[PDB]
Amino acid sequence: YISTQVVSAPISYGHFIMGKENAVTAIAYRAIMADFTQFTVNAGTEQQ
Amino acid sequence: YISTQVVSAPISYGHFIMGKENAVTAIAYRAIMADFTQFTVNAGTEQQ
Amino acid sequence: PRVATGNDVTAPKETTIMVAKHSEKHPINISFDLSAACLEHLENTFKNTVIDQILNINALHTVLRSLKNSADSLERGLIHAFMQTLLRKSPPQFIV
Amino acid sequence: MNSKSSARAAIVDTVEAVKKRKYISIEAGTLNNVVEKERKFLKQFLSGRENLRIAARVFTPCELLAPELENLGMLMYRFETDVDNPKILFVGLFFLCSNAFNVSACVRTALTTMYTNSMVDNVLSMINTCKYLEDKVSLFGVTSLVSCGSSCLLSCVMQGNVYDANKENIHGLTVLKEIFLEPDWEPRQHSTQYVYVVHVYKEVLSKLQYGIYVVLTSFQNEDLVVDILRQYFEKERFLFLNYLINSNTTLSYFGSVQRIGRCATEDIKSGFLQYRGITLPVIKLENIFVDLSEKKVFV
Amino acid sequence: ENWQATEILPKIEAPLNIFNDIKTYTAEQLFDNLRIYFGDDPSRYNIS
Repeated sequence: YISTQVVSAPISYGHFIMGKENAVTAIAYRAIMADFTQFTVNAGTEQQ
Repeated sequence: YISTQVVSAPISYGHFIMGKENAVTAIAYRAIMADFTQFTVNAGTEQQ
Repeated sequence: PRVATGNDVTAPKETTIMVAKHSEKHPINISFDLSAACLEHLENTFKNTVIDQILNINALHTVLRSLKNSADSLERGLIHAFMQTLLRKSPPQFIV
Repeated sequence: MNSKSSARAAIVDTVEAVKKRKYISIEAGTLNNVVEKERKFLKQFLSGRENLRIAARVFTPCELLAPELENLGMLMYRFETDVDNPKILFVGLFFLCSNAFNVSACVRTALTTMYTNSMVDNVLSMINTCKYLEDKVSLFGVTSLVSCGSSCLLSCVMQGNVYDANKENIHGLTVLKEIFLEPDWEPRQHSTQYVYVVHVYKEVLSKLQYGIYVVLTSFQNEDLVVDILRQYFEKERFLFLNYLINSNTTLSYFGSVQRIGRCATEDIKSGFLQYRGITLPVIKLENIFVDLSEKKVFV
Repeated sequence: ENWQATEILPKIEAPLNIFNDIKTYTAEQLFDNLRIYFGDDPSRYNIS
């Protein structure tokens, strides 16, 4: 039941970079929302 | 010393409308930052 | 802002002062009531008779006049509450 | 059938029935004279056929309401007073469960240390100098909207679910875990139980001591519940049979039961209150349709 | 701890995160913070 297989792996890290949004909330409210911008643009629309 | 003169006065209430940003932070962190888009667009620049 | 000091005096340090003012919150309200006979004659003409039309227009003018009086009362409540808060803030003149 | 469509039709029918109860169609001639604010108010024209709960505004000196200005939802008691200036005065269930005898000494002292001041001491002296309890102080309803000004404004619910406004955070009755007990063979039999308040007196050789009990049972019928409470209280009933003859104080029974209202079985949850750090175990009933029936005494 | 962010805010679907029932997990306290309600709690709405 053992065979070598050719797999398509990652080779580097992912990235996560703040925006100005998350920087200001981290400064003033001690906190971070992940996906604050994608979150906000879908906040008021139908597809929440 | 007492006169009656014409003065340019306001006649309506000032407005304020909560942003989508402030709505998201009000749901998340129980807080509103006033002037939040200014703190966003003046953060990483020279003119903080 | 500081001032440069002369001989034999310690120059003071860069004084930075941070304060925070909170918001008082204060509601106001006005009640007015309508009678049940006024509520009955406000919403329908039972038969289309002359007396019933008179009472319908009286009920309508009752509702309108009470709405205008209540809106005026909210304006004057804003007046009085703001004067209340300025008097609670204001210290008198000999102290000032 | 389609199913989804009929479901939307029923939901639209319920929303339109709520609007039919809420607003009123106007058959005034409705001429174009008025300003737009009066125009939109004459188009809407609310009436109070929407809340369907019965409240009462109440003024009480704020020295008596020590945990109850913070913890919304409490039984309240009307104490009439021979003072003309205040003819009635309002009382917390915990404020009266202080000198109730059911409460153990640790909980009693702990609550008292909440309730220690001059006003509350004088009122407890008045309550003790009263002869009986049940018709000098009385049941009044369930707490919502504490204001806490100078003289604190208390709303209080006579009938219906407990809420101020917006029909949000529907509060619940808070019963001290020690004072309540459920006499039935199967506790929490099938479904929603009726919550009662039982006042039971007792005589320790000198004076009468009252006890405040809260029972939860599946029985609706008051004859059945007093028949189960006699079986529960048959010993002390016997002691009062000896007391009530040699006494001369104007009372004629052992205790009395009165219905608070409905509950739900799954809406019973435990917890604890805390005021000034005193952790205090309670059984928090969650959603209560308040329904005061008459007092029914048993001897 | 606030739960109304979970109650309201945008969510990302996840397929077959639990192969097993979460009834046992809720009833026997696998978790550190959990909030469960059967009837629909209307307290999601008082956004202060």
